Amino acid sequence: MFMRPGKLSDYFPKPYPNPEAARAANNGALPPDLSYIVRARHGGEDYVFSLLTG
Amino acid sequence: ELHPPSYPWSHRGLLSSLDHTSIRRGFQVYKQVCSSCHSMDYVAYRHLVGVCYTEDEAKALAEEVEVQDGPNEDGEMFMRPGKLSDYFPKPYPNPEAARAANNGALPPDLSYIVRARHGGEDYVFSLLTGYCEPPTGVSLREGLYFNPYFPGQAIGMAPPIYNEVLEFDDGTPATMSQVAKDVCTFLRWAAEPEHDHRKRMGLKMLLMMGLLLPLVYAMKRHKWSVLKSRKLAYRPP
Amino acid sequence: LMKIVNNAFIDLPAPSNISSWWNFGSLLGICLILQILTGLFLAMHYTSDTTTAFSSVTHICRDVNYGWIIRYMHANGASMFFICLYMHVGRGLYYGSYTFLETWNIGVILLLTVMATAFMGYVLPWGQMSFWGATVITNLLSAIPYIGTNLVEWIWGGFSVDKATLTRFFAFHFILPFIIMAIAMVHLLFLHETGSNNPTGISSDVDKIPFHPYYTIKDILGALLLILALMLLVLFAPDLLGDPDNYTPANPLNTPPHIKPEWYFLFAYAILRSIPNKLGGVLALAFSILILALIPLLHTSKQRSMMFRPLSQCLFWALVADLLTLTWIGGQPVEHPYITIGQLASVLYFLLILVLMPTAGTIENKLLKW
Amino acid sequence: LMKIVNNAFIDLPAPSNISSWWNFGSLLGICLILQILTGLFLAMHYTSDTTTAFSSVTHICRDVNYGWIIRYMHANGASMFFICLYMHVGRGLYYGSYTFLETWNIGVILLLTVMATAFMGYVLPWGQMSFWGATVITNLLSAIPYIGTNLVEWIWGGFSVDKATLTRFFAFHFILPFIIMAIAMVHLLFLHETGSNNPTGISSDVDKIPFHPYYTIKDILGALLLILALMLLVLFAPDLLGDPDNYTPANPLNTPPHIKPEWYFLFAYAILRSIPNKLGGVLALAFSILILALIPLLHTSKQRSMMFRPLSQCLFWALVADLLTLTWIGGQPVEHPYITIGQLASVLYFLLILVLMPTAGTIENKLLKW
Amino acid sequence: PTLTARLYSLLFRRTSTFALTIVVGALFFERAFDQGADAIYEHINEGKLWKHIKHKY
Amino acid sequence: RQFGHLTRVRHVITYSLSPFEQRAFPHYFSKGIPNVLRRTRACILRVAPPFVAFYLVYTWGTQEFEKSKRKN
Amino acid sequence: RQFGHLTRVRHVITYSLSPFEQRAFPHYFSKGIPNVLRRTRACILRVAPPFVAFYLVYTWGTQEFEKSKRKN
Amino acid sequence: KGFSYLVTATTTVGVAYAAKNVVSQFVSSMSASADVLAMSKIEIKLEGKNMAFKWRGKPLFVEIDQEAAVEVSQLRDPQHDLERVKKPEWVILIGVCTHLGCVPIANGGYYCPCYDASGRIRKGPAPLNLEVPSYEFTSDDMVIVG
Ligand code: HEC
Ligand code: HEC
Ligand code: HEM
Ligand code: HEM
Ligand code: HEM
Ligand code: HEM
Ligand SMILES: COc1ccc2c(O)c(C)c(-c3cncc(-c4ccc(OC(F)(F)F)cc4)c3)nc2c1
Ligand SMILES: COc1ccc2c(O)c(C)c(-c3cncc(-c4ccc(OC(F)(F)F)cc4)c3)nc2c1
Repeated sequence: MFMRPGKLSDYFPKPYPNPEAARAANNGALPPDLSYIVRARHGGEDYVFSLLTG
Repeated sequence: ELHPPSYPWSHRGLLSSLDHTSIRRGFQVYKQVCSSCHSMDYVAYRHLVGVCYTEDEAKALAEEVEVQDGPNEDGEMFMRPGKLSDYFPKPYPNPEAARAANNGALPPDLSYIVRARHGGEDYVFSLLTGYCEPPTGVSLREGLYFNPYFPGQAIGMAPPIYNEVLEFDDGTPATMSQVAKDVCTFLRWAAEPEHDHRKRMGLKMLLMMGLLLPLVYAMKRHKWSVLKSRKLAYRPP
Repeated sequence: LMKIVNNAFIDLPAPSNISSWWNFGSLLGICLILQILTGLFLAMHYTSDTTTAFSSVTHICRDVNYGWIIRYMHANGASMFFICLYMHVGRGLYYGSYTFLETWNIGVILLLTVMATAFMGYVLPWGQMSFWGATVITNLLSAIPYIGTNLVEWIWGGFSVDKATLTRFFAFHFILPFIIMAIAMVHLLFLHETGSNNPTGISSDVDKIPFHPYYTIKDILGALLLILALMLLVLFAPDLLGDPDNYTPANPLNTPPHIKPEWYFLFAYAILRSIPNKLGGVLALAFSILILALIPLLHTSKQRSMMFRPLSQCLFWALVADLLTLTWIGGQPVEHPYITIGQLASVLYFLLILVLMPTAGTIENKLLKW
Repeated sequence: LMKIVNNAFIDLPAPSNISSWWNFGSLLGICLILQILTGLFLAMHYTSDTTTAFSSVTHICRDVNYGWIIRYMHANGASMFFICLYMHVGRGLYYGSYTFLETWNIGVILLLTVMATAFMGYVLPWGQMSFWGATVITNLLSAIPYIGTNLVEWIWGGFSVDKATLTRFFAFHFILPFIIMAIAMVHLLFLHETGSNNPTGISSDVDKIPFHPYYTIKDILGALLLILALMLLVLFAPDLLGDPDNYTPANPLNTPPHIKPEWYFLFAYAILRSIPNKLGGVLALAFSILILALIPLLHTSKQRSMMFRPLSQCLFWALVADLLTLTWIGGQPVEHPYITIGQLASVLYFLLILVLMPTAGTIENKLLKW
Repeated sequence: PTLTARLYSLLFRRTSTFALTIVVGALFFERAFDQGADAIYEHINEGKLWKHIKHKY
Repeated sequence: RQFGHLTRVRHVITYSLSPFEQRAFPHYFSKGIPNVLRRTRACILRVAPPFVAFYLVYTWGTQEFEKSKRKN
Repeated sequence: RQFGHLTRVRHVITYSLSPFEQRAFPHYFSKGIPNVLRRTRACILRVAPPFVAFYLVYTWGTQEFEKSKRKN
Repeated sequence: KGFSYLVTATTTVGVAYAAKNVVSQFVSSMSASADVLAMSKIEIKLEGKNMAFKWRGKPLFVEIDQEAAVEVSQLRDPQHDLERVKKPEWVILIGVCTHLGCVPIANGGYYCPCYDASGRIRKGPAPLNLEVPSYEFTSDDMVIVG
């Protein structure tokens, strides 16, 4: 198996190969996926802006 | 094509089972000859328990081969000794490597090979035991060999077995035939492990159905007996 | 006060002379209810995705406690479910029950509703003959002008049989039997307005009998024998009616040598392979089934049964041979001896039904001075 | 001659005064038929395996042509399907239709048959609240002595909720509605022996009217308004009744903060969390539903309706508040103010039904010199 | 009198007693039939089953 | 059951018009409205108070719930 | 429909016994067997010949099919 | 009579035999397959730390003097430490709360938002302390749970 330039059908490239490497690379902590983060957190986008900006 | 011959297998009987002792020998064949070049994805070392190997014997073999398991907490994957839950290790990582390693040819899986080929185990024994030089006028390409028991009589399967190609544990003489017998017995267990338990229910059935059919047939001709015996007449004025 | 409806099972007037041939109507009521329970328990362990379906059957047949028996009580529970029909139909044609038009035209609609369901059901294991079966047979609609390239891609959910083709069959498959169960209760409803037929074709209002002790126990017998011939196959020859190439997973880039549907379609398939013209082959295929709806409009004898119609008996059992031929030709490959035979038999099937058998009863009337 | 059965839809005698409250019986006939079509088209793209289910919903909601509307016409097509019941039931209790015992006891059997189906249906997306919902709620049967450790593992097909737990729900889910459809036609059958009730509770044989122009168009109206309140949620607030933690895939090693079922169960759940004793909590849960089967044996007033029973009106609308409370407490966490409230409301639910409301009609009889 | 007549007078007369026979019969039948059936199968397949060879390992 | 013999009625008369010959909205606002208020006052004191009671226990329970989580 | 008024019958008599008072297998071999052969010869010439014809076209088609695949 | 009624009686016996089996076959189908039962038992494993590990699709959790210093009677569920462990430097516990099925967080013991390092409970709604499975130590490094 090799590497090629992505195409449009390809999904957004995952930065890490598996969540353990993520927990390894962030002191045991897990960066969550962000496909549904708006609709997976009470308050929605209001939460997120206040979160970064808080 | 060539219709293979039918043989007096021990398990051809409607109530005959498999020689579990032979299944033991057949696995040793797949493991030392074919497991390097054939996959069997749909079997586990646990399925061998209680049939041809026991718990400990199979468990020992689980600890012979290394298996890729476990995302490490570091975020990597490692190798460990296999366990009973683990399936038979695939020799190759993907079929292209197989086609790469066998001149474009694909060693098939062997979980269902018995029940995926017309003639069944009769075919397979005749297939291994049917190699010969081609006849005159016939010539094949490099890599491919002649065997009358194949469509086109051309396969990449070089001789897997022959006299004393391996050794058995029970002191059996490892003639090419003795080998090919046991392995086909193993594969019939792979493609049909329910075989030995199939027939026992087949036995329980015919004894019950030998009873219920006449008894029900009596209650029928008990209740209908009124009508098979009634009579009629016509008495006009 | 449901059980006024159970009078159709208890105090129902029924004739007295009817032999085993009528039991095959009830047995479908058993196979169907039997098959639904089995296929359900297969749903518990089946997966509708292509990367997991073929293995899912293995999970059943290997790791599950007696999962394997259920697969074979269910697959072959479809085969026996069509031995029952073809005899359940032949009764209706030989003993002349098709005069109950309202039922017969619904008898057809049950048949089609089924004989597409098995087609969908044969895909779900996702092997070669499953895939390639569906690949060939869907393309026949492509023969239709101006639609087929659009309709077939729609059914596939794409441009070839793939994931979404599978997943929808599983849903079209695991539903229609609950629609079939409705039409059966409908089918009976128009029958219980008229009461069943007898071998003679004569009004049996005089010698009726109840149903509770007599045909019940007869159906218990006939049901028992059915469970034999099913379980024999399950317990003594399960791969018999199968096709071993199915036990290789689907490989769309490797065509099998012999493509064919299973035995219960093959007479239809032989008719198709007979005709070279593709579209003209299709309208023969669908017409081999729908012709049943033309039977009553071709009734000519002023009698009903065929116990009292010698010439039609000889032609009827000839039709059976033509069927058995077409079952055989379809399973066998296409070469000059079998091509010729497959053509002749197919012509007989349409000829014998439309021409001779009507013509017979006309002649039979003439001998009786009618 | 089916359409003698359509006289139950055309020439049926029905009273004249009945207001909107009775339409909710028909609307279930729409929601149910509506929901079956939607959930079917979800089956075409759903996968019953754990590694593929959560994504399968995404395939629908993202890549499919209008797959997304169907998910929300179907999820919220269950929520509206329980607003309809709880009002369809409250009619039957307030206007005193429960004297049709044969229907009511079947009204219960429809309710349970449903309110387990949504539980199974809420699992299939395979998120946190799906998984953890089923993890908590199955364990309650573990409280039973000598069985529960065996029965729960059996339902799970294992020792915790996993693949085979999912796949079987999908099959228990995509079948029962076809069983529910049967019991409805049964449920009506015993109703069409007696004819429906009116707000007064009085025999309406004198002022009956047909059904074809009058209630039909009334049901067309009532159905139309239903499609509004459904599609508003689909088109203006689809995540409203949902629970956003569901949109994280299942993580059995990460418990969510707030575990709870959806809004339509919560009054049941609050009753359970009220009692500390686990098993004693369960028999209260099942009894909060089954108590409907004790209503007619607790009828005491020689009248039927509650338009003419003032004290029972005040108690009835108090019961509604107790429900609405229990709906609220169950959704909210467990702390000393809410614990106390959840206890009192649950006691009122059983107390008010069993004691006061019977006691009322007894008193009401006494004032009328009965 | 015969045995059949004695059986009827005690067992097949009352449908309550009748049914209890059938359950009782099933239990001893379930036991007896399985033992006899297995013995035949093993006798046919003697020395081929696991337990027949298990002692060696 | 069916029409025709459901019960027995005698010396009763019904008059009715054709819907094409009468308005569908007669006095819809002129007369309908006070009927609603009449239909309202006739029942509202029996529907309101438990829901009125609910709104209070909703807030009081809500505030007391908040205060419990704050501090000494 | 139901019993009672299906049709009209007059001056017809039926006699019947209790099944507990008669054998269920009377002359089962003694008389039943020739009835079968009688039931057989009455019909067999109408059932046999197309299936007889089938067995021939089965073999002849089979052999000719074989011979086609062999050689010049 | 007894002869005829014997026919149906013996028949009924053979029915109930079969009817017992096929039901028992079906119900056995819905129970745990062979695959699950393997993983349910075979659980191999290898300071001041606790890790959440999977077992039967449930969490599995894996100072001494301090924990011993905690009094037994003061627990809501009086248990001694070594009554819960087979070796003092190995706390093998099961992330399920006895109040209602929920997971506590690890690490100074546990907390559940739905205990000590040993697994015992001190304060909270939890009615019982953490449960201890049936396990064994095959070596000085390897461990087998159930
Ligand atoms: C430096 C790496 C990093 C980057 C850059 C980053 N994140 Fe985070 N994020 C994390 C980690 C690690 C967590 C885990 C938090 C925890 O476990 O409590 C997290 C948590 C979150 C959360 C909260 C999850 C919850 O349940 O509360 C959100 C939302 C989020 N990330 C999205 C974002 C957003 C928005 C941005 C800025 C546009 C962003 N990430 C950039 C690493 C990162
Ligand atoms: C040297 C590698 C090798 C070994 C060793 C080997 N095989 Fe083969 N086998 C192959 C390859 C490559 C093919 C592909 C044949 C083809 O593509 O026509 C094949 C084909 C087959 C076939 C025929 C498949 C068919 O559809 O006709 C069978 C059966 C089979 N293998 C099983 C076996 C058996 C039985 C043995 C001996 C016990 C064995 N393999 C040992 C490489 C091997
Ligand atoms: C009513 C007409 C039906 C027909 C003609 C039919 C026929 C078939 C056939 C022939 C197969 C192939 C099975 C195999 O080759 O192993 C199949 C598969 C299947 N059927 Fe049926 N079936 C019917 C009804 C049902 C019902 C009622 C259910 C469930 C309630 C069902 C569930 C399934 C499933 C899940 C499969 C795929 C699993 C498997 O094939 O192993 N089918 N069907
Ligand atoms: C799911 C499929 C079917 C079910 C459940 C079913 C069920 C039944 C049953 C129980 C009977 C009464 C027994 C009998 O008369 O034989 C019956 C009668 C009949 N069936 Fe069906 N059957 C099915 C398929 C068919 C088909 C495919 C046809 C025709 C193509 C058909 C045509 C008839 C006719 C004509 C009768 C009445 C004949 C008579 O009473 O003389 N049926 N059916
Ligand atoms: C009759 C009572 C039913 C109830 C109470 C019910 C309720 C539910 C609910 C609440 C969900 C959650 C959906 C979500 O959260 O997105 C669901 C899922 C689902 N339902 Fe329904 N349902 C019923 C009938 C049906 C029917 C008849 C079908 C199919 C014909 C069906 C197919 C599905 C499927 C496939 C899912 C999972 C797919 C998904 O949720 O995205 N359900 N059910
Ligand atoms: C799938 C679920 C249901 C369906 C399809 C259904 C269908 C119907 C329909 C169409 C009616 C006639 C309209 C009406 O009388 O309101 C009705 C009446 C009735 N329903 Fe159901 N209903 C369902 C659930 C229930 C439940 C859960 C209950 C009780 C717990 C119930 C109790 C009643 C009663 C008592 C009546 C007759 C009351 C009267 O006529 O005065 N129904 N049902
Ligand atoms: C006189 O011809 C007729 C006329 C009318 C019929 C009819 O209206 C029905 C509904 C049926 C029928 C349809 N499905 C199933 C059964 C059945 C019978 C015995 C069983 O018992 C067991 F031993 F388990 F098979 C189980 C099911 C019967 N048979 C009719 C036969
Ligand atoms: C007087 O109260 C009654 C008494 C007896 C009833 C009854 O026996 C039935 C079967 C039903 C019913 C049940 N499901 C669905 C409908 C329906 C109505 C209009 C539709 O049309 C559209 F506008 F599309 F919704 C579509 C379905 C009606 N309603 C009864 C109401």
